[PDB]
Amino acid sequence: VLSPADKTNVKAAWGKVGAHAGEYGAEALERMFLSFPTTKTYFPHFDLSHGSAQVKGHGKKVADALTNAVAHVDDMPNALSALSDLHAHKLRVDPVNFKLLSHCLLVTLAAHLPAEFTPAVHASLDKFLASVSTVLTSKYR
Amino acid sequence: VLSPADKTNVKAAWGKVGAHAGEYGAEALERMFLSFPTTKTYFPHFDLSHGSAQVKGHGKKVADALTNAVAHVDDMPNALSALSDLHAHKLRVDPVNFKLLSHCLLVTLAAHLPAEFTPAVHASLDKFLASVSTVLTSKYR
Amino acid sequence: VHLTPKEKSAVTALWGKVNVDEVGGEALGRLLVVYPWTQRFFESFGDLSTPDAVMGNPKVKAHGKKVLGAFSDGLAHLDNLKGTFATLSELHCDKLHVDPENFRLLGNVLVCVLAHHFGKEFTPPVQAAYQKVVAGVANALAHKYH
Amino acid sequence: VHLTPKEKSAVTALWGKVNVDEVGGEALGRLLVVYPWTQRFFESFGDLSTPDAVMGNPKVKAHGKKVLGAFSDGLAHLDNLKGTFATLSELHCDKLHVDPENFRLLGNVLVCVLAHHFGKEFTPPVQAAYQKVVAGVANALAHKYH
Ligand code: HEM
Ligand code: HEM
Ligand code: HEM
Ligand code: HEM
Repeated sequence: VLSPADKTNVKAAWGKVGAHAGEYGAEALERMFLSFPTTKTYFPHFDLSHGSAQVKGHGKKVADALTNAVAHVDDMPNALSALSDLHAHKLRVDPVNFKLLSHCLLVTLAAHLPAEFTPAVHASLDKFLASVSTVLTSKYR
Repeated sequence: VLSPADKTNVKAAWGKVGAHAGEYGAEALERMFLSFPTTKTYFPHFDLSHGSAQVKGHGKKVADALTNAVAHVDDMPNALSALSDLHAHKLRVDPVNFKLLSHCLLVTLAAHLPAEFTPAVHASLDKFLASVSTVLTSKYR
Repeated sequence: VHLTPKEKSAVTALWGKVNVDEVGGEALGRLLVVYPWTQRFFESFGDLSTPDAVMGNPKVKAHGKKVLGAFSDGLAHLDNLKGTFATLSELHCDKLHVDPENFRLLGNVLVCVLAHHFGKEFTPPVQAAYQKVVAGVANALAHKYH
Repeated sequence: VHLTPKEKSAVTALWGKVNVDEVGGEALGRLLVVYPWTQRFFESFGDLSTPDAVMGNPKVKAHGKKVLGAFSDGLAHLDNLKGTFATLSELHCDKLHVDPENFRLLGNVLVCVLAHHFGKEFTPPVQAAYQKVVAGVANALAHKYH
């Protein structure tokens, strides 16, 4: 469960993403596919070598889907219900993979936004990613 | 996050828990302490002996804290602030221990209320305890 | 691992009373219900869109009972669990790629079914003994991961 | 543990640039902040009350070095990791009962710390290789739980 300070950090740091949204989401996914190859089995219909325009694209999609949640933070079950329906009923994504992407995002963020990736911020982003992780892997229709 | 059905289930399974809240909370604690000995270190001051009055009485406290959680299933972070402070701020309890007690609570309920312990309700209680576990291990201040 | 001689007798007296036709199936069925993502590994199985469908699904019953079979061999080989499940491990780990946290989940769901069948007979010390067994099996199935 | 030769060169190159003086501290430090329950294990350390507190503590920072050397230890000869950490396994598992999930968390916060210090130099291929390493180290630390 997020504190007020946590929502504050998440919107202040994620807000530094901006135009780079697409790039970061893309990179985070790339990091997951290379670091944790089993996660590629959720993406058979994807071209997955470096520079796939598709991974780049469904990189902006996560990043923006993520953009979704930072402002509707107080109610993601609502804002993300389509995304839950997708991840929890269709694909049945094992929660472990959410922790992997989450970790990969923290890495992408720590590599690109150093002045921003403070320990307190790090803590808040992990919770945030954990909480959107719970939303997307639960069937609550 | 819980569904409508899940919500009514925690209510309808826990409705059958009599004034046996004491017995069951106690039995869950006893099951945790014997099955997972490391849990004992969170209670060095307690008498953890077979038949421990102190444990039976703590069973009661756990079971009534759970009661209150049922009572505000939609406002847990609100209703549970004091205990978060206790478990997350003071005690610093490793979340794995909540998985262990949750499991033992499930076994206990399975053992005593088999009629209520359907697959669908088991599913719901598990989500319910994880959610109270998340509330109890999160710093939300 | 090492159960005590006491624990060993008690698990080897409770087990002799298991319904080797329902428990397995009840455990797996519960796994697919309580942790729905496990449904992804059973595509060839059939209808699993409701709890009711799952438990009465004949494939779930049948495979579930193969599972109990595997736990049975486990209880008979508490000494080297690592080798007894060496083939099952490569199967789940290198061919199946099942995340090992899921082995722990099945193990615990199996304990829940035991509590459910045996009620008060599934005492806390009997459970403690069974937790050591399920942990052991889990760590054997995840052995080809380390 | 099986890094490719190019992965091995890549991690060795990068480790060579690590500040074996601070990053250990930043690794341990972030662990205490991001998973605040791990502070239970360090009460003899002092003021872990605030992020700035933990972060800026000669205690957390002294200890970190130990941590880094254990990793460098591991980095050196990556074909017997079980051996090098055997004492630390006993220590953490047997002595301090640290839940092994915690080991993975620290390895991952280390990856975070490395990405922090190297930015664009911490490429996806290089991370992928450090993930093999921290995974290797974690599984060794938790082996006495086996
Ligand atoms: C925070 C985590 C995630 C977020 C925010 C997220 C967000 C999204 C979004 C916005 C889509 C849209 C796809 C579409 O529009 O069709 C999507 C699809 C998808 N996700 Fe994720 N997703 C997340 C995690 C994951 C994880 C961990 C996996 C598995 C490793 C996964 C596998 C997939 C797959 C297979 C699709 C369908 C792609 C398609 O058919 O377009 N997702 N997600
Ligand atoms: C759902 C999980 C839990 C609930 C609902 C719960 C509920 C409670 C309640 C009602 C108290 C009363 C404190 C007081 O006397 O004012 C308490 C205290 C405590 N809990 Fe928990 N507890 C839970 C889980 C755990 C776990 C998993 C651990 C450790 C393994 C733990 C360790 C403690 C300790 C050490 C205390 C101090 C009790 C005292 O000094 O009175 N708790 N809890
Ligand atoms: C203690 C834990 C477990 C035991 C003892 C066990 C045992 C078995 C056994 C005996 C088989 C038969 C393989 C064959 O037909 O040759 C099997 C296969 C299989 N297991 Fe499990 N298993 C466990 C955990 C899991 C978990 C947690 C999952 C998924 C979440 C899983 C997914 C599968 C699948 C998909 C198959 C093959 C099914 C098929 O043939 O279509 N297993 N396992
Ligand atoms: C994950 C990789 C880890 C490595 C490489 C590592 C390494 C070390 C080393 C070298 C020591 C020195 C102990 C001695 O020489 O007596 C130590 C001690 C210790 N570790 Fe870790 N450790 C790890 C994980 C953890 C985790 C996750 C925790 C707790 C959350 C932990 C808690 C402790 C404690 C409490 C001590 C003793 C502190 C003292 O001397 O007072 N360790 N570890």
